[PDB]
Amino acid sequence: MLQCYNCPNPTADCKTAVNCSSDFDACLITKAGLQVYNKCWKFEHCNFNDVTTRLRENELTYYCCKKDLCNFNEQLEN
Repeated sequence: MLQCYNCPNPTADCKTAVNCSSDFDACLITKAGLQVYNKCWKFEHCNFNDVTTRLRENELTYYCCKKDLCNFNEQLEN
């Protein structure tokens, strides 16, 4: 298992640590406008097409990693 911060809805400070299911091999943190997403994710989906479409967001920056709780917000700039 990989541990990630994971919140089902976007929020300013997601600190809910989850033990991701085995289908997830990465953590994701995305800043889309004023919203922030933190999710258990899949490396295969660490690209603009898969992030934008799944979150239904247009403009965004994303950061994927594979270390426990690595998807903290400060991984991305303002």
